[PDB]
Amino acid sequence: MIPGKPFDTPQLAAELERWKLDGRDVSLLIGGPEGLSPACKAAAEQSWSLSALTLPHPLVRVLVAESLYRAWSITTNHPYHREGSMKLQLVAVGTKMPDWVQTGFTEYLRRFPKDMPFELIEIPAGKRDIKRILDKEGEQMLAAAGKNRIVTLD
Amino acid sequence: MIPGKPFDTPQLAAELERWKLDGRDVSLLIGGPEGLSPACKAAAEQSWSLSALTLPHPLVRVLVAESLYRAWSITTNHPYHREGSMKLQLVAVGTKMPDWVQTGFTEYLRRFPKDMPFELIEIPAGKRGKNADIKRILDKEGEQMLAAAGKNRIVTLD
Repeated sequence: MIPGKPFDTPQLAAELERWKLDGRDVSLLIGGPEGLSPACKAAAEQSWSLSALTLPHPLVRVLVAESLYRAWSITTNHPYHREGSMKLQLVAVGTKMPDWVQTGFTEYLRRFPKDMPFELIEIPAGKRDIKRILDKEGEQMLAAAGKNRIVTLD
Repeated sequence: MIPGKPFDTPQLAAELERWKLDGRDVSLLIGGPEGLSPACKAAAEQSWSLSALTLPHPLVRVLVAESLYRAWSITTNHPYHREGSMKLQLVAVGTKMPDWVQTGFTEYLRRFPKDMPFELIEIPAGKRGKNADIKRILDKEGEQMLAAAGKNRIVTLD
């Protein structure tokens, strides 16, 4: 049971107004993956929680393209399968990505090995009729996938 | 119950290898925040879950810095409470940025307005290997964060 709710931007702004009114300098401390030392927690005037922070949805396709690149890059070829070689297609609604990643993602993709049979395809995101939006996004996703094996990530 | 476990990289590699041995092309579909159309779900051979993809730790300070910026921008236009103003420090263990986001986080920081009394202080992260007394690494990091904080009011986030 937590004595507080996740901050709004206006609620956070109101918290900042209280700090400005007070006027004393403020330090907000964030540790590594394992959190903070005892000494940090003991010295705090206020202990806040990052447990409601989530992955922004535009980064889902970024994390997934990285996962796929990392996994492909340790697969071993099959010098016995004259297959129609398998091609992998990431089809994602292209919700707008933060500034700090939007262009790094593009250069990150362009550094994928040429030998990697991967393409990323980004569907225009509908302008938010939720149901007709999803039908139209799905129409294009299915056009791209064609006769492929379809895996959804929901 | 979910009939699968979050992939790590060797497990996803084995999955990709199974697709290679099968040979048919594969499409992986990711909707927007509202998800996927019924036609898409009806057509899926498998339906996978993104519910375990978490915020990478290095982006925590990025999202906190962004929140503070967006919150600060809507505080009182510029009528400040005094000519001895509150300064805010974001003191954060600087774990290494993912490759796709690499430089970007520093240009975003540069684009902050000069009149926003916000400053990011990155504390060097301990080497987190197999050995690694994670208690010691935490004590040292914590020591450096406390030194940066000085006599400020200290707000922790964990």
